[PDB]
Amino acid sequence: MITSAAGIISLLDEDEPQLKEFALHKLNAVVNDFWAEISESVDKIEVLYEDEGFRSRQFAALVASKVFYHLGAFEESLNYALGAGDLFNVNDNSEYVETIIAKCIDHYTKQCVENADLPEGEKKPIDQRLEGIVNKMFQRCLDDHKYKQAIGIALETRRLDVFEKTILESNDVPGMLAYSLKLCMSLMQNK
Amino acid sequence: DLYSRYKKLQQELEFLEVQEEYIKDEQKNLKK
Amino acid sequence: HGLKGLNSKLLDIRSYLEKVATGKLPINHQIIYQLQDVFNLLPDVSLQEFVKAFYLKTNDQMVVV
Amino acid sequence: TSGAVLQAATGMYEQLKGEWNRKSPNLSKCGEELGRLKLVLLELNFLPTTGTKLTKQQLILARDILEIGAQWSILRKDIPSFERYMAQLKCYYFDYKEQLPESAYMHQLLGLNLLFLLSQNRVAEFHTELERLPAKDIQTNVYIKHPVSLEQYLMEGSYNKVFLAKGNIPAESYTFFIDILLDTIRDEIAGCIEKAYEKILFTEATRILFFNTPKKMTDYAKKRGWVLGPNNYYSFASQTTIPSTELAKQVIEYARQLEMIV
Repeated sequence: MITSAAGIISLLDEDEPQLKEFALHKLNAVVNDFWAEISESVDKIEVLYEDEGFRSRQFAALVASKVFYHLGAFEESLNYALGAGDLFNVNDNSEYVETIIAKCIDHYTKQCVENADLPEGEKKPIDQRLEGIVNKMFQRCLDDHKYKQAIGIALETRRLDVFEKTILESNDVPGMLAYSLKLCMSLMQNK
Repeated sequence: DLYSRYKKLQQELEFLEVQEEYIKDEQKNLKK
Repeated sequence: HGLKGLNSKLLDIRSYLEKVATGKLPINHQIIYQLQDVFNLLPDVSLQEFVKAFYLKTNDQMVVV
Repeated sequence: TSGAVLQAATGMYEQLKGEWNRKSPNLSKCGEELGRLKLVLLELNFLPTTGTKLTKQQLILARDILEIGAQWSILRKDIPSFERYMAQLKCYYFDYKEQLPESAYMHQLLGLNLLFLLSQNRVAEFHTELERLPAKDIQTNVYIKHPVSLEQYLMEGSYNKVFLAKGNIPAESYTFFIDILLDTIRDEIAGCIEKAYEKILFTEATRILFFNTPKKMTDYAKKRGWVLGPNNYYSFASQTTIPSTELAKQVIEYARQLEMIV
C-alpha cells in the first residue's frame, strides 16, 4: 500500500495550513502501520499541536496520543489524548480508545487516592479535563446500566458525589444500599 | 459483583505475596 | 562490624585532637609522633603499579568465582 | 466538481509546463504556480493512499507536478523542498507500480537523489533505496549507474579518481549536488587527517585536502584548526582510579544472589 509516510510527514513541514490539516487527516488514517516513522518525526507534530494558533489543536493531540500509544509511552500519549479535547470519541469502543480510557481511569484513581490522604496540600491539578473523561465514562456506564460498576469506581476514586448519584439513580435503591454496605464493611481498608 | 471479585482478587494476591515472604523467612529459620 | 569499630576509634581520636587544639589539655609530643607516624604510614593507591597488580589479582579471583 | 477541479489542474499544469521548461523562466512566478497547483492537488486525489483504483489523472498531475517541484527545488537550492517533493515522488513511483506506467523522467531524478544522499553522507538510507531499486536498473541505466560508481569510488577511497570523474555527469541536473559531495569529501578527509596522519604539515595538508589557496585553508582553520602544532602540523590525533565502589556493589550482589532462599 502506501509503504512509506515519508512524503506525508515531509509535506506537513510546509506552512500551508490547509495542507497541514489534510496531512494530519491522512496520517490519522494510516497511523496504525507507520507509527514508527511517525514516531521518528513526532517533533514537528508536537510543534503543530503546541502552537495553538493553528486550528487543529485537538486533532494534533489525538494523533500524537495514538502515535505514543503505538510506541508504548502511555503517559505522554495519555496527556496528548487529554489535550485532544472532546475530539476523542468514547463510544467507538475501539482498542485504542478502550486502552486510553483504562490508563485514564487508573491514573486518575492514583491521583484520587494521593489527594485522598493529602489533607489539602498537593491537590494535584487533576486536569479538570481528566475529571471530564472520568465523568463521561461514568455517564456511559450509567447508560449501559452498570450501577454496580459505577458505584465501585466511584468508591475507588473516592468520588462520594458520583457514588451517591449513581446509587440514588440506580435501579433498586435498597439492594444497591445493601451491596454498598457489604463492600464498605468487608473490602474497604482506609479507616 | 465484578468489582467484589476484583477486590477479592486484590486481597488474595496480596496475601499470597505475604505467604511467599512467610515461607522464605521460615525456610531460613528452619535451616538454622 | 570492623568498619564500625574503626569509625568509632577514629571518632575518639578526632575528639581528643579537638580537645588539644582547643587547648583543653597539654600537647603530648609522643602522641603526636604516633599520629604523624600513622599518617606517614598511610598508603598510596593510585600508584599505577599497585593498581595493575590489583586488577590482575582481582581478575584471578573473579575467574575462580 | 470532480471534472471542474480536474480541468483546472490540467490547464494550470499545461501553462506551467509550457512556460518554465521549454524556455527557462524559472521564476518566483513559476514557484507560485507550483504552490497553486499544490493547493489544487490538496483537494485532488492526493497521495492516493490506495483503496482508490481510479486510474485518475492523478498519475499525470501528481507525477508531473512533483517532478517539476523537485527540479524547482534544485534550481532554488532549497533542500527541504527537494527532499519533500522527492519523498512524494518515491511514494508515487514505488507504491503503485502495476497501476501506473513507467515514468520516463523517474530514473534521472532518482539517480540525482542518489547523488543527494551521497553528498549528505546518509549512506545507510542510500543503500536502502538502492536495494529497493530493481536489480537490473542498478547497472543498465546511466542515470542510476553514475552515482553508484561514484559511491563505490568514495567507499574505496580513490578520491583523486572521484575528483577526476566530475565531468562524467549523465544529466546536467546533477549540479550543485556534486558540490555538496565535494565539500562532504573535504569533511571526510578532514576526519581522516584528524584521527590519523599524525602531525601533517600545511603543505602536505593543502596538496592532499584539495582546498583552495593556503589563505583559504587558513580560513578553513575555522574548522577547529586543530592546533597547527609548532609548524602548522595541525596538531595530531589527540591521544587507574580503582572502581572500588562499583566493584564492591557487584560482589555484594553476587553474595546476595548466592544467599537468598530462592
